[PDB]
Amino acid sequence: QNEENGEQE
Amino acid sequence: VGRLIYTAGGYFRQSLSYLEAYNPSNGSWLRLADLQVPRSGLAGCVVGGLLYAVGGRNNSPDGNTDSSALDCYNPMTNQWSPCASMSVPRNRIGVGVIDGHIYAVGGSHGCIHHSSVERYEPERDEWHLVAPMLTRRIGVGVAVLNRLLYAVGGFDGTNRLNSAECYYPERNEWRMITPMNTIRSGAGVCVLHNCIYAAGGYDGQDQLNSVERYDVETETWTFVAPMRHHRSALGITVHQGKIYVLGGYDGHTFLDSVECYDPDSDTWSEVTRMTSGRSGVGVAVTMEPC
Repeated sequence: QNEENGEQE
Repeated sequence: VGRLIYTAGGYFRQSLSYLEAYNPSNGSWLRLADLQVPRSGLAGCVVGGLLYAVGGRNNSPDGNTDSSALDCYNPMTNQWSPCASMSVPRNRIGVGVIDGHIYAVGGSHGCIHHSSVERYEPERDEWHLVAPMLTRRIGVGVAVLNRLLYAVGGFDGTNRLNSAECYYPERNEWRMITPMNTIRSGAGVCVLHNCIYAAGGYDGQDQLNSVERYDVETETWTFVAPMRHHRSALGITVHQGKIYVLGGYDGHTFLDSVECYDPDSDTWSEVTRMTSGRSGVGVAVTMEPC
């Protein structure tokens, strides 16, 4: 999870 | 042009095509025509009564596609129309408007982080590249004050940034300004009176609730009251002398929370909830539709 925008990864 | 706060796109589980408009006079939300292609990490702005959705990425069940799209929404017809595409895809873009022209700043394409900047002429439906920033920046905050464009914070691929820079159109030239007191990528950046605010964002370790503002005259940044919620990739706009922050991600939840900052009292209040929580929206203010 990208901690800046919450998107997956 | 100023009556509704429009929020376009965003992300929750996947990129969204929602276009919804909030009416601060009566507390009402309207669902409007969906974007033709879902996107998050896009920016919104308004020129000559039209709403523009710029850049972003469609983070979808069937792939991730960075967007070079410029799409125009007409509140009078409640319809989206494609406009001329940028030179390059720009996810987590920042946008500002100077004298009727839209500036698109930084953003990412695949593993590349842009320092490039381009400017759109609505009358001519044409983009042209201008001087690039001094620094590569994605998740960059942008605002315009006194016909100067500011690029604030961001992520250069390696480090989140507290640095900021200012573009002088008559010289096609960028210059460093005083860095913020806090490293922020994905902050909300906006202008209220003589001050550039940077609210929230991500410092590399936590989503932030802190808010600082730059006085262009003193060249200093000063913290003001923090937001009630920590949030990054929030949407931000100004309406009737107040700042509104919309959604974002707090390290736990995709926020539906909308907060309003009153500079007179130096306080934040909760004003409404979006119809569903989401991050990475584009936001702007213009006339009510039909």
